[PDB]
Amino acid sequence: PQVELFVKAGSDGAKIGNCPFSQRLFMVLWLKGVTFNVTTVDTKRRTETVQKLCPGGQLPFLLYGTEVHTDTNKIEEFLEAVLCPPRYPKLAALNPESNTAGLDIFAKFSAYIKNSNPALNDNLEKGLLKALKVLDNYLTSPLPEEVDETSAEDEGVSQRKFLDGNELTLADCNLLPKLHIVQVVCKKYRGFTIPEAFRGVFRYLSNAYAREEFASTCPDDEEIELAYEQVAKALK
Repeated sequence: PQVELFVKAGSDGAKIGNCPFSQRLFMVLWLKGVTFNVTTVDTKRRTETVQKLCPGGQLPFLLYGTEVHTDTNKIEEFLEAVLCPPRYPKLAALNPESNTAGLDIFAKFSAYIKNSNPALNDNLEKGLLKALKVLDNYLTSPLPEEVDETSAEDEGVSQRKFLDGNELTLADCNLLPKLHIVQVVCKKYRGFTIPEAFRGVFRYLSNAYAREEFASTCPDDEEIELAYEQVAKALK
């Protein structure tokens, strides 16, 4: 049954553009094992096809069989619900709090990078650092799967790979595309990097990058950087 994801195109109108929602659903589908395809859309030059499939213009959108679904969160719920065991794995996190850790980082980055007031740059950076440290706290706290198993030099510290355990979940599909924008933009325009001393975050992204489901669905660094160049350059 034909699964077709429509995503926003980048600067050439062809390749995948900056959009954490595109990457998120791409990751969900890759993880599902399902046979699907991806069609980028140059929103300044829409095909007759797309115009007819999605007259409202929303992207991302999913074509599933004959039906079009919009609204990223809803496409994701739909996908989890319909592509299920035994045929396909459940991707939903086990621990509800994995679904919330790190959710505020994007909006804190947004304030940080759109700011043009030099007086507020240090505060905004701190706010960003803080939200990252809260995510780091979640990633270093043992999950229930890990109950009472310890290395003596590392007692009470989690060794899991991802948000919710050692497998990528929906929680990761949502968060990782966002964390990737944050890293890419802040490096380029703010001289800012995630402190390596957030060793929970650091291990997270290291393990994320080693996984083709993440790496391969990343827009090019340049696309992310071009997307942000108008708002990020404002700060003098």
